[PDB]
Amino acid sequence: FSEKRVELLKELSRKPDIYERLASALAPSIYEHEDIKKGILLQLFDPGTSKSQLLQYVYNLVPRGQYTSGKGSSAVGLTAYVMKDPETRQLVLQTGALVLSDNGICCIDEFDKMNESTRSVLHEVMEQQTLSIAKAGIICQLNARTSVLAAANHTLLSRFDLIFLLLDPQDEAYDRRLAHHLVALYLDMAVLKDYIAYAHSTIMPRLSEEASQALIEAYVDMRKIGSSAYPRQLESLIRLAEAHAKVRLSNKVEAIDVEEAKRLHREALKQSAT
Amino acid sequence: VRDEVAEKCQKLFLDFLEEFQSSDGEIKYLQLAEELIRPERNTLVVSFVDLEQFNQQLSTTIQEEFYRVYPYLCRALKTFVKDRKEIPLAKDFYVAFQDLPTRHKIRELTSSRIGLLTRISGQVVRTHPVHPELVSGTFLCLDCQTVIRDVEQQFKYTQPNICRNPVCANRRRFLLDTNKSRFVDFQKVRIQETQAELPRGSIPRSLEVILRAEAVESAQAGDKCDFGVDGYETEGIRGLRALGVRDLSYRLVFLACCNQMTVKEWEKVFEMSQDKNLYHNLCTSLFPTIHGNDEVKRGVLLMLFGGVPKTTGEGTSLRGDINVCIVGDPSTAKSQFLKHVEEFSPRAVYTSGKASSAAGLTAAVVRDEESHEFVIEAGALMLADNGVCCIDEFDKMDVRDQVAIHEAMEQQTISITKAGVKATLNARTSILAAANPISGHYDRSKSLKQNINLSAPIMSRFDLFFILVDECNEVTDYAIARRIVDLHSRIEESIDRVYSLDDIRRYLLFARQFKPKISKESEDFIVEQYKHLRQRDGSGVTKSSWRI
Amino acid sequence: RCSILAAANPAYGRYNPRRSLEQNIQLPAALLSRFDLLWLIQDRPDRDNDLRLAQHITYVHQHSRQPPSQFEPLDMKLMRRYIAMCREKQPMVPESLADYITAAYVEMRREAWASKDATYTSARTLLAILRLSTALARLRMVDVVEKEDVNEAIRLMEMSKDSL
Repeated sequence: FSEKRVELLKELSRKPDIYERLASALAPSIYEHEDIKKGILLQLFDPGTSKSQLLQYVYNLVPRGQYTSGKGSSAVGLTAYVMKDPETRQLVLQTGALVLSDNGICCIDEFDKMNESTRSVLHEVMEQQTLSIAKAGIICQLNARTSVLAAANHTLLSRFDLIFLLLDPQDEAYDRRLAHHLVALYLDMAVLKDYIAYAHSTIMPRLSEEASQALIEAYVDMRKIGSSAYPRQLESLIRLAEAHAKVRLSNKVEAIDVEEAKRLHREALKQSAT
Repeated sequence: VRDEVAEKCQKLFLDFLEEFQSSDGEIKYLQLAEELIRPERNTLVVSFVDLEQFNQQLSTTIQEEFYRVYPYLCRALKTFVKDRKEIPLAKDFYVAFQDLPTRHKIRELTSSRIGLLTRISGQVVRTHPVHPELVSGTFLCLDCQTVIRDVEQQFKYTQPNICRNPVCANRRRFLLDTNKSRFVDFQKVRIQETQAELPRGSIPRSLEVILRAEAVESAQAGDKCDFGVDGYETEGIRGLRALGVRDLSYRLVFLACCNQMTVKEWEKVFEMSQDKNLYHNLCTSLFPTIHGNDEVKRGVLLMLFGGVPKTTGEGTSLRGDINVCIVGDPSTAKSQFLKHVEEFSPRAVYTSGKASSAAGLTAAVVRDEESHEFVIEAGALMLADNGVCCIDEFDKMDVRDQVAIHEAMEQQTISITKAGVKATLNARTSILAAANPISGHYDRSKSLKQNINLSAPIMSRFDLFFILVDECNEVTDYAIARRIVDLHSRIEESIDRVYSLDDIRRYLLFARQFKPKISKESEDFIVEQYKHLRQRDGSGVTKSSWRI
Repeated sequence: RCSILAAANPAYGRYNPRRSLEQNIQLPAALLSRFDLLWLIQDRPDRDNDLRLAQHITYVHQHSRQPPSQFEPLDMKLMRRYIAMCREKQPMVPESLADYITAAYVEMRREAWASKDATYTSARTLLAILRLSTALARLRMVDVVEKEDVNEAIRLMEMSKDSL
């Protein structure tokens, strides 16, 4: 068991094509445009186009979670779900899914489908970095150290963490591979069982010195707009950087595989000007 | 054997009404009587050191039998007059002891600990109106039996089951013992545990505390006080009712009532206070993420300092709060991170802006036999007492927020009135707010109307104003991000903490009874100079807000 | 694990030819999009077809020759039993047949999208195609050469295609 897992990591050293193999083997049921897969990877450690099914992977892997949607789930489903016990005739301070969603991955569908009157509760959480409790007698905050991933279309556009646009490449050959993929398909268990738990037990990333100046290179190119560093995405960027530390077991992060995330935001950003 | 202890406690308290200290005689007793009767304030205290030296077991007897000493101390204590003349004049009152030196956490106050006492500590939530609800009495007809001097006591109804008259429901009756009854009051107050003493995820449990009329509004609501056989019938007669058991038995039932040490503290704190220019040290340490804008950071830093003059010459209410207006971002990549800096301050309560349940402003009757969804609490400011107020989403002042905020600003209280409730409070704390424009400061060529994007009645009362013009200066923006990443480099660069900086605030606490009596000569010199300040404003300086 | 059959009433009026979807019907199309098959019948004024019904409506319970194609009357119970023995055979679909159909799908996608009309398809079509072979390929017990199924599978889509 102990010696067997060790031989697994050393075996990849001989193979020179491990750079693409590790990404391709994990979550193969995800469609093309694998920039989402990288985003899923960061989170891991025509609506419903492989998107509703995407929620299955997280829900299957971590059983602790809940599904919610707009116009179909009321405000009681996340919080303020106070109700009486009919057998004992006494009030209960029920909570909801968001409250128990701390230390986990949050699954919310149809994020933009919420009305303008509602959606109030998340707006504070995304801007207060915590989940506050609004009850009868008790006002407090539960830590909400998690991330939000979705896709959608008064100066409050800043609330969203990530915005993506899906374009049609007008390529049928992309569809062909998935069609064959279902028929064609019809060691991994050990990775899911012990590797995930054991690494999370004591392994704790540390911020090295070499990655400090790397963030500086981001806003330098950005100085051309209006003629940056005031956007808080820089702070968000280093947050995600902890993912690169898990890969290749390197505690330092370089510009490679980090500048690529900038283009993902640039594509969605550029279409907003004309 | 309750009788002997019930007599001896009364004896050892009554003979104690004369002190050996404070001269001798009835002078102190006369002063206590004057303070009790003439203003009807009903405030008395007993020194526990003398109590213990006399009979330390006395504090233990009361501690283990408050439930037994309440009813006898209710009546026999009336004998302070030592004359039959004054006993009919006074109808009823209550006094007690104060400054109890042993306390326990509220959450741990288990039912296994009934009979103790603790400090009334926390914030009032879900206030309740005063009622003289049922206490003791009888329902039986006088023609069948006379009123007994031992019945009910608790909220339950009559225990005796003699003269089975009211068992049938086909009879209306209203004979109420209104002439001879002990109807006064009992009120539920949902006191919440102190958050500071509580950890992050707490969800406090609010006890069932009952406060007497004398306890009604005796302090500022929402705050801690910090200064043969017949009929051939055999045994087995059934007929018990279960309707009166699920209500009170399921809740907690108790009653509530409202030197080298200083020198050692004075030595360490006062000497270190002599360090000059500590505020300069704060700017780098307390504001790690500011570049330039030395005047902007200064106003906030000074805003931390307190000191509000009260009304001692019986004049008008001076306003002492601080309302600061900051010009900043065009509301894009909000500098609102500065709010997070405010979080680094103890002995304060952190407002979560305005997006909340908002239990106030839609208050309604709270007696729906178990509870009400809405509670009687304008926490929008009340919760922010004795701390800092932070309002986010300030663009949410369309209708409901506008009315509330001005009234709070104007009177420093909230007069909630729903035809059943009407009261005023004292919310002495700063209000920290910042509003962002649509896209920036451009009134040079564009009309100010509809441009500044604020509301007049709120912006007008703001104490301070600023002018912040942002320019695309690459010279300073280049090194802006260098300091930002420095926050994560604690290993090689950290400011060593030698002493706590919070001691300064506790200095202002003693300042309340002390009088500063600032000299008038220093004061007016600025005032005379201030005339030049207002005159130069009208000579053609750049305009930002016509308030001056 | 059952099969859900849905019948939808038209919302306070008949389908509007002038108005396309997403405007004439208030319910979001995405909710209806999840459905694999959608069917609507427009009652066109085809007088010739309408002639048949009046004669056809009489025949039921008018005579004993209900299966007009000289089918022996039989016992009504036995008709169900004939179906059961067919299900017990458990034939096998051809796997190689998938690749040939795949080549056909390439053309089908392009023409469907390029129309940009109200009717449109997506990857959900892929489920339908494989599902089509479920009943079609079991019926033919040949196990030597399979060719006709490709056109038979298509012909089922053609009626579904442009159904409006």
